Amino acid sequence: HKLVQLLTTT
Amino acid sequence: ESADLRALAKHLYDSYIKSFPLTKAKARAILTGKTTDKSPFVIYDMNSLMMGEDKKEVAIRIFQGCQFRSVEAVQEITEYAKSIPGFVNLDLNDQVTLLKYGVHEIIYTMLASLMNKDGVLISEGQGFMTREFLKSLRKPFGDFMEPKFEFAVKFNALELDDSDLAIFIAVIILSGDRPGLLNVKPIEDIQDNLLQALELQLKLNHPESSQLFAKLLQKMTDLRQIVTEHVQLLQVIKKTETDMSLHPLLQEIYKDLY
Ligand SMILES: CO[C@@H](Cc1ccc(OCCc2nc(-c3ccccc3)oc2C)c2ccsc12)C(=O)O
Repeated sequence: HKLVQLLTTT
Repeated sequence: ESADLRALAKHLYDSYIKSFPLTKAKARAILTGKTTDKSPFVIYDMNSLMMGEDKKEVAIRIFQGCQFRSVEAVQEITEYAKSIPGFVNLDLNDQVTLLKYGVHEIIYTMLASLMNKDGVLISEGQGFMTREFLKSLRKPFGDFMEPKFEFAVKFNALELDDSDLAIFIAVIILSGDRPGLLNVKPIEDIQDNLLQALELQLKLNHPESSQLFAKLLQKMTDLRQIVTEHVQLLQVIKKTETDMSLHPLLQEIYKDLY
């Protein structure tokens, strides 16, 4: 959830 | 080829410096007073603590301070993981899984960097909270700190520096045995290569340290027990402090963890 957004931010 | 392993080591170390503002080198410098204009405020009692706020009850306030520190750490560790070769090409769900299970192990690993037998640095190194003070905290919070110091003193005796830590951290993140991983093989393949870079790094950086590599691997397993002990203390708190709750990011990392 939050992990996903952190993992895909550039 | 060894040249490649040194380039991997170097890229990991550079990525580490970009992801973690406060390194172990800078922390030991502060702890030993070998830094320029800046000795940290020392928190050792209720009063000391209160003084710090400028520069609920005691135990709860320190607990949540550890939480904000932790949510910050997750973000730094996540950025570092995105710089490990091959990591971003893994199934996004396995990336989440690797992170969910690996993040606190790295937090404790790195937390040792800001600890000596007498206390731990807080808030980017502007403070130093004594070990004796943390031990005076009302149950069950006091036993949250001691086992971390116990691991840290022994971990630090191994004298790993930042360049060592960078590969060590990377090997931990890339564990193919995490629960619920969809594609084990490619994770183990990247880890095998990381392990070869770590072994070479430890041999070149600590040529006289007997069996350092094996000792380090053992610590990786020890970190798991540390987490286990921690989660069970958090279970207590969740159960006996029913009005308390963890920060959102931590709640998401902890749910359905093992
Ligand atoms: C609540 O535990 C956290 C992990 C964690 C994160 C950070 C942790 O401590 C080191 C830093 C530290 N910072 C503080 C602090 C206190 C007041 C205001 C701001 C900060 O206290 C400590 C011991 C520790 C120590 C034991 S556990 C832990 C978690 O479960 O995510």
